[PDB]
Amino acid sequence: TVLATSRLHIEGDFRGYGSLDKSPPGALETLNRLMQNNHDEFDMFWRPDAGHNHTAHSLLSVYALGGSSADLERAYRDDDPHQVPIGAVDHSVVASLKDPRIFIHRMQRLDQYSNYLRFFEERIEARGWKAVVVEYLFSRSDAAEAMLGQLFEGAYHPLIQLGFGIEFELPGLVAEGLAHCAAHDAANIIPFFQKAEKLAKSGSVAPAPLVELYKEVRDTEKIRLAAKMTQGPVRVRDGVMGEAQDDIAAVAAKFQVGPDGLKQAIIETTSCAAYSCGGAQRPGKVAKVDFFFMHMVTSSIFLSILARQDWLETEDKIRLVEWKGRLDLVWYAASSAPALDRKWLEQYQPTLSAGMDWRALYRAVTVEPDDGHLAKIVRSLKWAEEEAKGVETSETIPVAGSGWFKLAQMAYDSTAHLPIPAKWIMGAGYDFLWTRVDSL
Amino acid sequence: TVLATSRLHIEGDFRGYGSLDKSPPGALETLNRLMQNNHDEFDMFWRPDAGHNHTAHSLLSVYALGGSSADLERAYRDDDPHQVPIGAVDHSVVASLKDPRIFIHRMQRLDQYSNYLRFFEERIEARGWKAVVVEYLFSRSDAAEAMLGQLFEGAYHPLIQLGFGIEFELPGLVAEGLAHCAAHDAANIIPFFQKAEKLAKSGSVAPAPLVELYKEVRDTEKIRLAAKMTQGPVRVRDGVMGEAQDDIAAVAAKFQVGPDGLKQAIIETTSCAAYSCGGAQRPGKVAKVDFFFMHMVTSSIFLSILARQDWLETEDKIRLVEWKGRLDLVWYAASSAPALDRKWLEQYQPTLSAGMDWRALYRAVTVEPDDGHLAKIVRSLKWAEEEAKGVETSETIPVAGSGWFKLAQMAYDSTAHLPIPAKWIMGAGYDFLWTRVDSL
Ligand SMILES: [Fe+3]
Ligand SMILES: [Fe+3]
Repeated sequence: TVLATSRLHIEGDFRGYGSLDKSPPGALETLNRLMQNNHDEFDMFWRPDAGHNHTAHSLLSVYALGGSSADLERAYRDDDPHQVPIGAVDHSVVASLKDPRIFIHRMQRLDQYSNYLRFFEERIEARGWKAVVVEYLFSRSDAAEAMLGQLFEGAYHPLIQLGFGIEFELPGLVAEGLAHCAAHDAANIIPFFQKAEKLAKSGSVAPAPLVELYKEVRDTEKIRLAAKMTQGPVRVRDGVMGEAQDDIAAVAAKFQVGPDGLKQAIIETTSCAAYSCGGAQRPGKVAKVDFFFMHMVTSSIFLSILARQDWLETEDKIRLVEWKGRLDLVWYAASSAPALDRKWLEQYQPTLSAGMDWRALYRAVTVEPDDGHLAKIVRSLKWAEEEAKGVETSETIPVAGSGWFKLAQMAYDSTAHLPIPAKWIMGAGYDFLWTRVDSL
Repeated sequence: TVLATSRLHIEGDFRGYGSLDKSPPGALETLNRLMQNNHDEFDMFWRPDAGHNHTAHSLLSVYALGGSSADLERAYRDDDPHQVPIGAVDHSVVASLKDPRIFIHRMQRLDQYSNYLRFFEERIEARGWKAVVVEYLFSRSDAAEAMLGQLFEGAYHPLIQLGFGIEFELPGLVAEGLAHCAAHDAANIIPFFQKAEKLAKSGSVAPAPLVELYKEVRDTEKIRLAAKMTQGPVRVRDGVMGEAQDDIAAVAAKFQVGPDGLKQAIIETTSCAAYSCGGAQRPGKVAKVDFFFMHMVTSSIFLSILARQDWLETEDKIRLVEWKGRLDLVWYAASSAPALDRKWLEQYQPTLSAGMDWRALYRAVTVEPDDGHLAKIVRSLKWAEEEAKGVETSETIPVAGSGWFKLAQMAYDSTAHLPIPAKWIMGAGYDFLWTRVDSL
């Protein structure tokens, strides 16, 4: 049967966190048609590693930046490579997924995306999307505890997918997010999360500022050297988790958020992510932003949005932010824990984006051929400026004030007018990748 | 200890199977400098899947086709993406590999390439390359039986690497091929080879022509549908082998070469591979050659070269051709066992290569931006024409005579002037991939 949940219809004036100009007339009709087409026709995964379908991210991010119909059609066409036929649904499997032991058994298999999508659309039709998200992520059932680790997989793509669904209150996009979460292949991060949380809750680990834990990752050779450059998309599974899981779990346990610390922890994790992006530069080289660090920033807006949900308990919001900052240490390790310095972003002189304000940068981004990452990082940074309003740089907050926009300018300047493979550096700590980057 | 084996130096006038025009003066000096740089500086593997370094293949194929110094420099620059720093050697690991248990225990790990390379350069320094190849591939030890399955891994890359070292009698390149063979990640093909051979030698399985075995693979839904499109580089491991290993082993067991049948089996396996490339076209679509089928043809020249080695028993040459023809069914299944028809190559009208002969096509290939696959497929097809001279098309030989050059023209026409990702179709049996191909 046709589910009401399957129809993705955005209506009303809500146009995204970090929005400035409203999209001109016609854009919402185009967004609705393309979002529905993508929902119905395309899989979540188009290849076995780094294969996340970004179509919904690119569309909603371009809409939030005030893009027109033509800018949404551009976003959609730029992500043609991400768009492959959705897998056939087995309705027998969908019925069996209501059994939580079968639900757990079938997780972490990419080919199950469409089965979990039909399952979550059916559950959301019956119970409403808020009730289903609480049940399957926050209820502390065996299934929800697995799902919560899965939510951070693949450099935060399930958190992003679910985040957009929550942000726009789109029940069928919430279903995509939960199905993405269930089906994502495992990087062996669940035991890292369990180990670090068990140490953090023991009473025996003193909390430390996140910026000091990045330094501990770089300064601990066994963690720093765990990932290998040519492990590429499996640096986390085969390197950081395979060689140094216990070691990095002991570092991550020191990131602890007190019951009044939610807003400050979102600012701290977002600031340290931005610091990684801006600060991992090399003398004599043009500015480049690390692909993985960019994901630490693009995902950060969804922590701010989750933090504002009235159907979610403060203790769950705090747990999300703790796990996110802990996994940011893992992605930092996976880029070979590059030296960070605040001077790079402080001293950066914008090129293509010089003299622009946010409105002008937003408009430049809406037309730039891209898979959605430029629109996502620029929006997360505009939003970070709002979240962190009145917070200045300090020993624990490495980026703030003018730094949020300066990083958005750097991201634009270092990616615009390049083919997608030249845009982002695929691990800033690996000396060899800088031999392929332009000298000043 | 500097080894004599680590020096790669081609001298004399041997310029490769299928060679026509001699390279002009300066080419040999350029080849020797680039071959040595690649041998010394670069790993065999630049990413975890489909990450084979083709530099040696591209240089030696362009040289065989009569390329100039500038054609060799282009081939080398075009394979810059394949060229990443060689892994550090652990000399204590190299000493331990003398123990057959430790040798076997460390196999199938990409990161051990440089450790196996040093090991094989040391063994070849002591015993000569022929004795080391017999010991580690053909001696029937536990290690050699494992190595022999590994030789066909990753669509025949270890076989190609070793084949060029044997072809040019380059001890250091033979070392490259054995080390590639040892280190290559496993696709669970070793048990396929074991199950198919056991059935073939049981006396319970009547032999059948290879063309009927391609047909049986397509006509058996369990085998044809085992691989999924979005499994990409792991279709064999996670699809054909994961779902249908026993089923396809039973089909492959029917390919059986009699004691005088070596030359006919090389022609039959090469003709069926060429038929896959030429024959898997679609109505209303421009011609495109399947990437994996192309490997089934590029590797074929090395079966012919191995067949002419006086140090290798006839039984071992026959065993190579049986295993290769059997794994060709697995690669056909991995591309979703497309319908083949002899009309496409018979009716094909050359476009860019219209009116060229072999010498003009060779010259056109030497200058074409490419990673080495075009040079390799055109050389294999010129050689196939010599191997199969006087053999006409039949019920069991689907491609012959003018078909070899016609397919070479099709490969040039369908790849020239395109960026690398657009050159070859990544699984001709998947209908969806043809929606991205140009209409006639
Ligand atoms: Fe992404
Ligand atoms: Fe290849």
